[PDB]
Amino acid sequence: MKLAPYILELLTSVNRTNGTADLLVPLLRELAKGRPVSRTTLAGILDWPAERVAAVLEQATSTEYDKDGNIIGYGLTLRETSYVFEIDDRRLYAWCALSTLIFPALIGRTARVSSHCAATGAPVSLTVSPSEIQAVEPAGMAVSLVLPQEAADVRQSFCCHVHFFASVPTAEDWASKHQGLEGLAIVSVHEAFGLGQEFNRHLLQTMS
Ligand SMILES: [Br-]
Ligand SMILES: [Hg+2]
Repeated sequence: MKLAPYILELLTSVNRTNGTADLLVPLLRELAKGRPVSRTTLAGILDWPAERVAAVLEQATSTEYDKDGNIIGYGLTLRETSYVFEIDDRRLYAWCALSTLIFPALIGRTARVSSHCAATGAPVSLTVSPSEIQAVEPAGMAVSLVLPQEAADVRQSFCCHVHFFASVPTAEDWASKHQGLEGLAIVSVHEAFGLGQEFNRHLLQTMS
């Protein structure tokens, strides 16, 4: 299918203000270590004042913090979700299906991803590298997409509708009982991975 409007609206969304793109990649690489990330640690990596770092993060309303005020969730998260995302010996989680497909290229590591079909509850898993996916089980795995909304919180308007399914038929059956959700579409995990690749290329083509 035609992916340009998905890529465009997703890109538009992360350019909240200048900073997000350039903050996003180091933050993900820190979260991938499996521990909470301090605002000062980010500042060291970015060479920004911590208050600039906070100014970027305050625009991102779904950012998760722990009891110590450290960052534990931003696309990748230490707080349990349906999308398990393991790097090395650390279990991490992700906000949605497409996240799991995108973030391995950004952090430069292969991830072991596992979830459950949102229609049937069947387990699903794959290995996601910066350049390819492997071990897709079951092989006909599918992904739901919706159109992101620009000024909406990305987690509540996009991530919460973007799931893994055991198969395209299963997913399409499920989709026929959702309506009004703008841009709802079912694709194979391969097409979603390709989507994530175009997204990343565009997003990286515009950092410092
Ligand atoms: Br188009
Ligand atoms: Hg997402």
